[PDB]
Amino acid sequence: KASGTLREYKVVGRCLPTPKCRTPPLYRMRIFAPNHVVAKSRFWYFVSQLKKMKKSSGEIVYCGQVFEKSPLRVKNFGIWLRYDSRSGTHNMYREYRDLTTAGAVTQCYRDMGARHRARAHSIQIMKVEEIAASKCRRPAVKQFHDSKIKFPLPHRVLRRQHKPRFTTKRPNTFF
Amino acid sequence: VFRRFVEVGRVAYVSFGPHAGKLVAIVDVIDQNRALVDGPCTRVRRQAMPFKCMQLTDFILKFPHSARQKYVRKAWEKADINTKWAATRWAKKIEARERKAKMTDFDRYKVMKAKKMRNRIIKNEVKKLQRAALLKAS
Amino acid sequence: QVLVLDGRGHLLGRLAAIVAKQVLLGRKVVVVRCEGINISGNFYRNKLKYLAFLRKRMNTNPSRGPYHFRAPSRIFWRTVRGMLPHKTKRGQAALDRLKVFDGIPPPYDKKKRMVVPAALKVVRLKPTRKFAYLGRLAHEVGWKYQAVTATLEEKRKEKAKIHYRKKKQLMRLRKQAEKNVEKKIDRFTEVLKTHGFLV
Amino acid sequence: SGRLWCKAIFAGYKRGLRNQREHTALLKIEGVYARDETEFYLGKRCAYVYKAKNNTVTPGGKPNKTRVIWGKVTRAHGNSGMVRAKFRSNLPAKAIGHRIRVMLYPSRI
Amino acid sequence: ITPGTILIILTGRHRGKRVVFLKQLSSGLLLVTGPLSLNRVPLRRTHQKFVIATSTKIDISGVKIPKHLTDAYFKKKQLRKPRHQEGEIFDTEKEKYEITEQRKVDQKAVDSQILPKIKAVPQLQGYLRSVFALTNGVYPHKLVF
RNA sequence: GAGCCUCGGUUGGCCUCGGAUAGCCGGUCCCCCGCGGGGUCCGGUGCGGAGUGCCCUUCGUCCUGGGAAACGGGGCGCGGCCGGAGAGGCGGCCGCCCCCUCGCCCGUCACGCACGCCGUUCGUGGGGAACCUGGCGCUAAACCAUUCGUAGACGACCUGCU
RNA sequence: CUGCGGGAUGAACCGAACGCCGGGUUAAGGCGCCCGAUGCCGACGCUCAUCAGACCCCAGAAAAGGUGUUGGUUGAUAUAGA
RNA sequence: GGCUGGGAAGGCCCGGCGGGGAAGGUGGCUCGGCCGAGUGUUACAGCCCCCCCGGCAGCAGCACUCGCCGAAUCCCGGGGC
Repeated sequence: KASGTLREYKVVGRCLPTPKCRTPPLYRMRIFAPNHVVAKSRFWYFVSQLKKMKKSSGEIVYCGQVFEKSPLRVKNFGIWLRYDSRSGTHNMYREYRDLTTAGAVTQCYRDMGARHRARAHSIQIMKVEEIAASKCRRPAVKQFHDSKIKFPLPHRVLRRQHKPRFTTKRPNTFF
Repeated sequence: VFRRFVEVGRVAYVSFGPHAGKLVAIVDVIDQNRALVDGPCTRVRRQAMPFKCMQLTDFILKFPHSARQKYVRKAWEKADINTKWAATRWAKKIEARERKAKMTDFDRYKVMKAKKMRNRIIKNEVKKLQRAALLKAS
Repeated sequence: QVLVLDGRGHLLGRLAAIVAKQVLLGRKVVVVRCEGINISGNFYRNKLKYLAFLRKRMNTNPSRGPYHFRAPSRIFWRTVRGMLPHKTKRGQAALDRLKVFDGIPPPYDKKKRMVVPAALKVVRLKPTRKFAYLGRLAHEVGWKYQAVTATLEEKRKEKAKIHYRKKKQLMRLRKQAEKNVEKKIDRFTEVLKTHGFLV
Repeated sequence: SGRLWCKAIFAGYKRGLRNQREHTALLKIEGVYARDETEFYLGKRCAYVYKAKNNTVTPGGKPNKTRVIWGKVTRAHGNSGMVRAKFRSNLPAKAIGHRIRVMLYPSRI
Repeated sequence: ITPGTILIILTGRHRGKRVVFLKQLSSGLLLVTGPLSLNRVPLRRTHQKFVIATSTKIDISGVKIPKHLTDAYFKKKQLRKPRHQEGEIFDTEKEKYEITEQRKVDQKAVDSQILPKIKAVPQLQGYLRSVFALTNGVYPHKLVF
């Protein structure tokens, strides 16, 4: 499984009706995937892992993207992860600060890849929950909980280095 | 020694990006290198923006860190940020650079003639000043 | 029509790649103060690397072996030659176009020299990392003329300080003359600043 | 009375790592270093000027020793302001890293 | 390209000169006039591909361009075949092209209307008398005209 | 003045040291030091307008006939005083003769206007080789041959000979 | 019995199979220089090595350890004062 | 053209309800000129934020380019080889 700018999808599906079971129950899942095809594939994977249901033996009643209810609001998202390392699998709980649930999930994927070299196919996401200022255990996200936030940009390393390459003036890093 | 700090309510100039060359006020800090920003009086929508693309100026209007797109606009209008920004030397040289970029061929010829005459006059005056200073030293 | 570059404050490979690419395109490049070049990593690591380079030698006849030049200018020339295809005529011509000097000679001591921000230490290296001066490396690896170059550079710095004082006095006189004469050139500065000048 | 053409450097032929196509030259035009400012130079005529021993003909003047190879700029080359040029006669490879004149009169302004 | 605009001629012997566009002929060539007193460019024909259209326009609506001059008027007629053709003769001589005083009177008639309008705009006569060229640090894609 | 070969090119920038969790410029009332330098204080900028995102020069000519500006430049102008040693190779400061009215705005015409067709335009009196004008200065040394042994397979090497 | 692009080099690897060419687009691979192209104002984090690291076959390393550093799991006690 | 017959946002706001960051307040202390600035404690809303009741054209994948799928639910013009 690859990853990009992930989006959240609500997928409801059920096994195809049978003469013994005329009205099978429906199951709903939240899958974070780049597109609906991979979202449905991951939904079928998780459904096969959990219940006795297969893609050929079932059907997805409805797959639809879920939009963030408060895009302009900054939120703390706690994500429960179950990934596979070189050794045995482990369970983790991480906290991120972002405006969207899909963005938080993407940031979690990038952080997992950067810190543990864990691939998206080995990463399984269980639950993502929005939490208030309290109930936060990670100091990296706790330090930003401050009303009178104040910090400068000390070492402003300049960009546009290949804009005119030879110049008389040396650049400046204090602003 | 720092004089500009990333504080809630500080105006910043967008160096590059979609809304390049616009003022925008920081509403809340999202992450280490991402801030929530709002541009109601400068045709910029409330959105996340990295600190790299924004250069913070020395204007700080006061409003709560989670204002709902209206109190920030009211504070901006009360402080009259646009007029003070236009009066600052930063926007003046920005406009000068834009005018030089938009200069045409006839304007270039007129500028060349004016520069020629002005430089000749200034050089003559500088030479007279130098000879007067040399005479004073002697 | 010839690039003049100040080697001080530039990273070795970062500047060498740019110089080689420019000199491949027919551009004549002159680099001065090659002792001011600094390489990333700790000085002991860089010294061990250069000592390994020294140890690389032809066993049967070292006279034919690698020529380990100790001068910083020749070190920079060799690292540019390593990025240039010196086996071909175009590479040889690029090497001939390139010029490197220890310190900065009188032919180029009175010329303004450019600075490449894409190869500067402050730009490309984190402030918490260590770096080694090419002059220090050369002196501890076999260079002989560090002190003489330093004394000549100090004399040149004094002369350039005198020249800059004179130029600054000239600029102050020009500002005073402009302030005194703006009344009869008001119509010229006005049309100058309408198009985006002096603002 | 002055220069009515832009300066360009003959960077080399259109080539891969181990294969080169001599029918498509690469031109580095001074002043443009991105694939946004190169739209002006698309379709522009270009000339490689070189002087030789024997005198040749010359329009609007006495015979001279100078000769040129004409060509046309086709498209840009890879985000750095480099452009592709096609000449009637392939460049002799002696002009590698040499100056050529990008004329300004396939005008589309 | 609009009537009354200022163009830069890049291909002819009037290389880099600035002229005034009057009208487009039947053949599609642009009728160009750079005042004989100022630019020394008479009623001539130019091509769009070999012309740079500057962003400088004069009000040319109130002039009467002569109707008789046209693409057929701007044509060459020499180099006839039937003569001797052998030796050092047969059209290598005559050394010259006549000025065709009708051309002079047409130029006077056009300039009598062109000059007062271009002299109304300050420094426009000097701009026309100047010629266009590229210098160091100036790029056509960078500067706008 | 022609006269063969070889070519690159298509205005120049004649300059501080320097730091990046900091710098640039003045006056320096004040103090110290050899017009200049350093320190304190104060005043202006710092996404750099005392910006290489820059500056300098214009890239048609000539006639006269006005205004603003104005004693500037040239005759590889002729003679003195210096800076410069890193691989100096360039510039500055003073005397005397003659000539010109050039930069910026307006009238005033005329410049083969070669009738649309490309290598135009310059650093160039470019670099190398062979020949036609004058002034001021020159007078050979090397090798072979001979000799010697401090040298030597042969060369080579140390030496002597109006 | 097989050329061609990439793996610097190359039987068997990846892509892809061959008449002579012009234009366009790709695969596998790459875009500091050699060497065509990131000369993006690329995004998020980790890493200091006095043996760093740098891409299938493949040209090299194990068990055991480290408060060097960055995350996770669990367990106690702390204003009745650790 | 479709969506959660799109999500939030922009403007006038009106009659209520609870919760929280911790403010023209109070207040131990600290720093400067009753005021300004920085920290803490209960904490209504005269700084605000969130939820429940209920309604107005102002919309429209919006040139306030905050994040999609697209085409008988699709057409025109122009440039380069």
